Amino acid sequence: RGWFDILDDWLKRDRFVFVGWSGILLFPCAYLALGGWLTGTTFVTSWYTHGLASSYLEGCNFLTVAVSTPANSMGHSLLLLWGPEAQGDFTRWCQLGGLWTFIALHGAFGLIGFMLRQFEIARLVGVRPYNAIAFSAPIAVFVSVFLIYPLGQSSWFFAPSFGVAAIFRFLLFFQGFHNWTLNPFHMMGVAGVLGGALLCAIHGATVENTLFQDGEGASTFRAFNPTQAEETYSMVTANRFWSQIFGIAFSNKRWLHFFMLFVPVTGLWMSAIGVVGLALNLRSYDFISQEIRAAEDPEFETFYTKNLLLNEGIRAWMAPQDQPHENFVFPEEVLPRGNAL
Amino acid sequence: GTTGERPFSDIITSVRYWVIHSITIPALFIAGWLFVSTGLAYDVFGTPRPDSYYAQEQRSIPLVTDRFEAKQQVETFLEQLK
Amino acid sequence: METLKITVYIVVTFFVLLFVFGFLSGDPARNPKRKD
Amino acid sequence: SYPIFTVRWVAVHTLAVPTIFFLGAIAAMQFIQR
Amino acid sequence: ANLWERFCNWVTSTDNRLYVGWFGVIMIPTLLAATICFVIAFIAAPPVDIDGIREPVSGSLLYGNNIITGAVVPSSNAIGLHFYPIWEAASLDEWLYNGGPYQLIIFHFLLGASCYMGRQWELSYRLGMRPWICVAYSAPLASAFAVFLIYPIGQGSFSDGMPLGISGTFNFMIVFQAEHNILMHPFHQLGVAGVFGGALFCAMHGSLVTSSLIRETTETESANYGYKFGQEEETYNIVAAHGYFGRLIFQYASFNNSRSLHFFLAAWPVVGVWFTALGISTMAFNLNGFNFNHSVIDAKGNVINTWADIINRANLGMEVMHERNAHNFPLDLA
Amino acid sequence: AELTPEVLTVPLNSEGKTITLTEKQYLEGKRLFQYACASCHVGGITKTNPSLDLRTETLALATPPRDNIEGLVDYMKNPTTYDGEQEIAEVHPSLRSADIFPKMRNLTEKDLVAIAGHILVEPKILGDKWGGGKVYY
Amino acid sequence: GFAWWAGNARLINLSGKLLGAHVAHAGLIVFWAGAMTLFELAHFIPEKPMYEQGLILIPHIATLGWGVGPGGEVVDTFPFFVVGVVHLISSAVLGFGGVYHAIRGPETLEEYSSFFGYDWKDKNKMTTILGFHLIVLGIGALLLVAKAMFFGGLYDTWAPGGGDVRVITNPTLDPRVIFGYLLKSPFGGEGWIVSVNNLEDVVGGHIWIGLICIAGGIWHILTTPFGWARRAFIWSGEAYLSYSLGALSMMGFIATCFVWFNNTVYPSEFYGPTGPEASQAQAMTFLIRDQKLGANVGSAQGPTGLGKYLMRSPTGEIIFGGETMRFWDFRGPWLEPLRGPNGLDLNKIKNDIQPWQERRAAEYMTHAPLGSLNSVGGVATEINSVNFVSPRSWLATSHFVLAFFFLVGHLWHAGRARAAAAGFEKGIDRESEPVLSMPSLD
Ligand code: CLA
Ligand code: CLA
Ligand code: CLA
Ligand code: CLA
Ligand SMILES: CC1=C(/C=C/C(C)=C/C=C/C(C)=C/C=C/C=C(C)/C=C/C=C(C)/C=C/C2=C(C)CCCC2(C)C)C(C)(C)CCC1
Ligand SMILES: CC1=C(/C=C/C(C)=C/C=C/C(C)=C/C=C/C=C(C)/C=C/C=C(C)/C=C/C2=C(C)CCCC2(C)C)C(C)(C)CCC1
Ligand SMILES: CC1=C(/C=C/C(C)=C/C=C/C(C)=C/C=C/C=C(C)/C=C/C=C(C)/C=C/C2=C(C)CCCC2(C)C)C(C)(C)CCC1
Ligand SMILES: [Cl-]
Ligand SMILES: [Cl-]
Ligand SMILES: [Fe+2]
Repeated sequence: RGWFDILDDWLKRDRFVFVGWSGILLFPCAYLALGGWLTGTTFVTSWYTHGLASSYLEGCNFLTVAVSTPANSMGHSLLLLWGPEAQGDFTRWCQLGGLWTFIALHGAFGLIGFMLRQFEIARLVGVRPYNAIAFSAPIAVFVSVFLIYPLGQSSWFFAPSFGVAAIFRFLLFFQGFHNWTLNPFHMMGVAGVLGGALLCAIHGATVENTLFQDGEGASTFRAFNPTQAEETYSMVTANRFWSQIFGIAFSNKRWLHFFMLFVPVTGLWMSAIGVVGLALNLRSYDFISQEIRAAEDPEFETFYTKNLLLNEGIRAWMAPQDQPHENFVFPEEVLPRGNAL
Repeated sequence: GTTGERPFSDIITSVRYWVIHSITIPALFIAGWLFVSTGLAYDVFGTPRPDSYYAQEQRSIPLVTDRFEAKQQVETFLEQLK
Repeated sequence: METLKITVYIVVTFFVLLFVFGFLSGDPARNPKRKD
Repeated sequence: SYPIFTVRWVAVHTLAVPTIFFLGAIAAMQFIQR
Repeated sequence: ANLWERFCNWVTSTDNRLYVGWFGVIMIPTLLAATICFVIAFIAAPPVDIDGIREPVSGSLLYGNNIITGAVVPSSNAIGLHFYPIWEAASLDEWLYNGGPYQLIIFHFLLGASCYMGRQWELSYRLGMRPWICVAYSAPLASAFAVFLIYPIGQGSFSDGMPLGISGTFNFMIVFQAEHNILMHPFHQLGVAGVFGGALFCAMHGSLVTSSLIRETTETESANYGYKFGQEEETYNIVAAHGYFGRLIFQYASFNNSRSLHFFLAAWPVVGVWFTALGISTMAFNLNGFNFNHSVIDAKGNVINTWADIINRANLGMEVMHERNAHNFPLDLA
Repeated sequence: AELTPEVLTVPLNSEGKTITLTEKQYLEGKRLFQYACASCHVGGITKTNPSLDLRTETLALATPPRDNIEGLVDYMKNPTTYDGEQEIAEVHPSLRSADIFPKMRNLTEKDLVAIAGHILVEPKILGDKWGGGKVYY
Repeated sequence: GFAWWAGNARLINLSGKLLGAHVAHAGLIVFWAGAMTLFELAHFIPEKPMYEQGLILIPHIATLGWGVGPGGEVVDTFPFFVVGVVHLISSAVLGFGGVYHAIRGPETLEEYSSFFGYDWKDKNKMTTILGFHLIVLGIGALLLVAKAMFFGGLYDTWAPGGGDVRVITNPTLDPRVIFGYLLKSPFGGEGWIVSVNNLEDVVGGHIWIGLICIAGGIWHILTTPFGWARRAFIWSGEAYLSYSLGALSMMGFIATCFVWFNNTVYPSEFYGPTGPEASQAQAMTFLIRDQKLGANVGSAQGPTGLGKYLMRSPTGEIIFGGETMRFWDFRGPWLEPLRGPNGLDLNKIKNDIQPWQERRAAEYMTHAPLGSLNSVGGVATEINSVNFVSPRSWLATSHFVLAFFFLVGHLWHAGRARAAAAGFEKGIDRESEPVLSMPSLD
């Protein structure tokens, strides 16, 4: 019982906010990632990295403020406050985009801290660590979108910027440039997310409409005791219902709740993989057979060809302002446009 | 079902709580206000005031285009406003 | 086309009539507890 | 018989104190004119 | 015991492997009609002049499509909101060119799915259950009504309803953004919170219950065999689950009432998807997402771009390219 | 950059005389332009005849030249076609036709100068965006 | 046994408190109608069209013929003030009776007086209350007839010379016309009752409905439900609410489409143009412009091979080209002078378009019902400048939303009424679980 165990004792005391050894990593990094986002969105511009205003101080609202990414000219610099770019000057650090790397990196170690917290609390309390496991999907998404993606590109400039509309722009960038809706790894993530939300709603509704009558009140919430041993709803009646409505139904409450872990977690893992491909412009952009036919046969048209015209629109109309460092000058006459518009 | 800290509902309905925080809460608000009303927020963070995004006859963005000369590039743009 | 239009009109009327009269045939009473 | 200053106390003010400051800063901003 | 009461008794029978019901009497035929027509059209329908400009779009597999690009194509803009049954066409050839099958499918489907909702009410009553599962399913149902019926009504043509195909869906949602800025609409943002949050809470609930399963098996067995269908005892320890999640956050951010927990599970995505269905339904009447284009300007009056202006640039590229032959005048008002 | 008197200085007539608007006049003209003109001329284009814009170079080539306060104030009272060959008061807002265009009823002589001034100043601030259309949004 | 968040359900069997809840809530509706109208008047500038000013109640009064004259121009704002003030005043009286009955009056009425008291399961008393309210509604519908026929008339967008307040001397009574509307298809070119395009049919239909509602009111006072009705329905307060919820939901959807398509009882003069109208006006605008420049609009082939300005509808009518082909069912007072038996008449187009028609088309094209939530007018890609959202979009969207939630409420309360009536709305009896007494499906 030396100093290490006495410190262990203190880190793991039962208090309103559990700390633990994971708290040493989690709490500073989560607080700094969050505080950096609030600081930059209230006070810091994107004028020198992006040519954009991006703070409340400048006139932006909650939907348009962001902490934007560094200039493309920074490459993948860590942009340390003490590094060769900012050289200790806080002001220049902010104007060069140092708060982006600040938030991303502290966020990454924050997520590690949070997942270590999940392991720590599960071991102390005595449960299996499946909540930590499930949280691997949020982590995979974060590192593939916010770190791997920009590391295969030219710079951090092309990572998502931390803002509402900045993220909307990121969605639209991926359509025009990567044709990301066509990517089967995204489609699996879409089915995982929409699949989870369905499972969430259908299971909650089912439980709430197969309840046993365990009190006399019209509010059925009171008739539950957390220490009761008995199930609070009829799996048997739920099973019959869905068997006769839908054809099949859950019969194993363990499989049911495992499946609810499995579906959204697998979806997110799948989308992460596709984004890793897009790090390298390894896109599912085209179907070759379609393009060969369409080039030869001007009367052949599909929703596939129609959407690529839209992509081409997006690229040429947004690129000069979205990539200011490229100095794209597109004369009016070269912009793709359909009739009249 | 408690870990020993004082209940929040007990604290915020207490006279002592509100004697302290009727001062601290408005003082911080006033502090934050002054950070902006004085201009300090601009100088600290480097954020352009409404008259210093461009030079008068300039419609070019002062985009950083060098990694290790970036600091000096920004400074050069800023001096082009005087 | 008129033969078809006629057929479909008859089929729909039939199933709609089944629906309305089915629910008028003491449907409140078709439940497991209180029948009335 | 409660303690005043706790780990809970700190987590609360770590969040609450910068919040009020930032709210005052953002309130002031609604009066900035171009 | 007369012929009619026996039919009534079979229609509403709880002994049928699949419950029929009075709602089922309308649901089964309308769903069979939509399903058969969809399958046949997806495979073999000839190209369809969706936008009324005599520029047919090939949708089916036999005409050079794969699963991803295939679609049953919306009916012609020349038709607008007119009713186009088979018997209004001079021939099936004409009906196929103008997109007749789309109307047949979406109308039979919207009917059958509406009766599916009521079928869910109906069997709950026959079984002695509480009645509101159908309320949960009205969130997806309303979303299908929005993209197949409401949006066509407001824009005046079923040719602007959502196509029945993967890539056609993406076309629909790209064109929608260009014309309504749906991303900057708060009801779509609530939909995202509904489906992201519902995916979250699905994983949370599933991981917390899975985390607190009572040891009932060996390590050579699936843990799932520790639960037997219809056992009376709960299969996990909710107080351990509460004890873990309350420490992961803090005590009062964790449920210990399983009834309020599952009601919450049901309500979050349902309400979020009601709002996003209401988003589509109100953008049908052109009350569009926030517009902050050129909202920030400097002391002289220069525009200072924000991310919303960048959004606007992408929206423009989508606008000017979509239905590239179908506009003769400079505003695309519908 | 700011709204300096040089950018608020615009041509008064064709003789070359100049007038220096105030910031007050510029902002009042912008609000009046929005009130009475923007539904068709947002951003210096013309939604119902896109071949004619409010760009300075276009106004200069109108008959009656309209790149000056005077020509604009006269246009607001008695609009003509671009070659000046016919009066179009009956299809274009004007004081002469304020009976059929009621938003022109409560416009004073000084309001006309303010609207004219905004139209002449704004391309100096916005450049090509003024009258350029959606390419430049 | 209800929680605070379902607290109004505690009123189901307190007829006196429930009465105060209703009357107080009616005070709120009347208050809003009064305060909103005075708000709109304080903000009203008569030089601008109503639809540039965010007005939804002033257009409802103008449409009844008050305060306007030829062409929709406002001549006198005093009728607006009166309508607002009187509503405002009357909410105080409803407020007074509502709070009195909810707080101070007899909690239940059935002991105080056997006439005002009611049991939800009393099918005779219930149909009598329904009968009274039907008679009231019938009177209401006849007050619209009184106004149109005997007290000044209604605004007629179709009147000769740009629209005007006109007295209705010959309302349509022919039931083939009145009920023929109920049997029109809701699809395009038919439009069910939304297609009503003249005031004679509007007024005559309200004669009919007033008589039918009074007829039906007397019927339900004098009868009780036949046994087939007794067996088809649930007879409870919540069940009755659920029936009304479906009814209002249905009515809200209908009203949504009414304000979106109909330009007769929602004159475009007051509400702005319809979507279809504005889109037709654009094609008209550039047809006019190009023909003045010398273009032969009849013979101009557009890029697709269809006419650039003019083409045929699927049944042959000459209609505007481009994407507005979808809107050819549109009919409007500014456009109809150009229509001949085969649709738009090329000889009228070449020779007979008037400046007022040029003006109107230009106005409506630039006031199309498109705009952002923060009220920037136009397509979503438009820059800030024009502060505008059509009253038609505001009214359509709001009432679509309300109609949706009331269908949800219908389903909620209908399902709960059914289950409460059969006795299992609080859940499954563990000792008598129905499924456990059924044979398994396999
Ligand atoms: C004529 C209309 C009407 C009437 C009289 C009732 C009456 C009733 N309802 Mg029903 N209901 C309706 C419409 C109606 N409802 C609709 C349209 C819906 C669908 C949304 C529902 C959904 C519904 C549910 C889910 C439940 C009821 C319940 C009840 C009972 C208790 C209600 C209570 O105490 O609420 C108390 C009131 C509140 C808690 C306030 C609600 C606040 C709302 C949600 C926010 C609205 C604000 C709005 C969006 C604007 C925002 C701006 C901001 C400044 C606030 C009561 C008999 C309960 C029941 O079954 O009892 C038997 C119940 O559980 N209702
Ligand atoms: C239009 C909305 C509306 C209306 C009319 C009512 C009406 C009523 N409610 Mg419900 N209720 C509502 C919304 C509404 N409620 C909402 C939104 C909620 C969710 C929070 C509830 C939750 C709720 C509960 C939990 C209960 C009720 C109950 C009641 C009844 C008795 C309340 C009582 O004793 O007051 C006592 C309150 C006071 C004495 C405080 C003063 C209230 C006054 C009247 C304020 C109005 C001032 C106004 C400016 C007066 C103008 C004066 C002028 C007319 C002369 C009453 C009929 C109770 C009930 O059913 O009884 C069995 C009950 O238990 N309500
Ligand atoms: C539909 C709503 C409604 C209903 C059903 C009732 C029903 C009742 N009220 Mg309440 N009351 C109401 C609204 C309502 N009241 C309003 C709006 C007010 C505010 C003025 C009051 C104020 C009030 C008081 C102060 C008292 C009652 C009492 C009573 C009871 C006896 C009434 C009686 O014998 O008078 C019989 C009828 C008359 C004496 C005269 C009726 C002639 C009326 C006024 C003309 C018709 C009005 C017209 C149809 C609509 C308005 C016109 C407008 C559109 C311009 C009864 C249970 C009494 C009670 O409960 O005591 C225990 C009691 O003391 N009421
Ligand atoms: C608010 C209005 C209202 C309400 C709630 C009621 C309610 C009732 N009436 Mg009354 N009724 C009313 C107005 C009203 N009535 C009026 C104005 C009249 C005069 C014409 C009548 C004449 C009347 C008669 C003659 C009878 C009733 C009866 C009944 C009971 C059974 C109703 C029933 O089964 O309908 C459910 C409807 C059906 C079973 C038939 C469905 C047919 C409809 C039209 C299909 C259309 C569907 C379609 C989607 C709608 C679009 C429009 C359509 C025209 C195309 C019930 C208590 C019965 C009773 O017991 O009397 C004592 C009865 O025999 N009512
Ligand atoms: C970065 C950095 C740092 C740090 C910092 C920090 C840590 C910060 C913090 C900060 C913070 C911490 C902030 C805060 C803020 C907040 C706010 C700003 C809030 C707001 C909110 C609101 C607005 C809300 C409201 C609402 C609504 C709207 C609705 C509902 C209701 C409510 C109420 C919720 C340092 C120093 C290291 C240095 C380096 C850099
Ligand atoms: C029961 C209850 C409730 C409810 C309530 C209610 C709903 C009430 C209402 C009430 C009402 C509803 C009220 C009203 C009022 C009104 C009044 C009081 C009025 C007055 C008026 C005036 C005074 C006027 C004046 C004028 C004139 C004459 C002219 C012009 C100018 C002016 C406007 C100034 C609550 C929820 C709370 C809770 C529980 C209980
Ligand atoms: C005013 C007017 C008019 C007229 C109108 C009228 C004449 C109308 C009527 C209407 C009516 C005449 C209506 C009716 C309706 C009905 C309904 C809405 C129904 C309902 C039904 C139901 C809901 C049922 C249900 C059921 C079944 C099916 C089975 C069993 C169970 C129960 C009973 C639940 C016109 C347009 C000329 C013009 C303008 C103005
Ligand atoms: Cl397209
Ligand atoms: Cl067009
Ligand atoms: Fe569960």
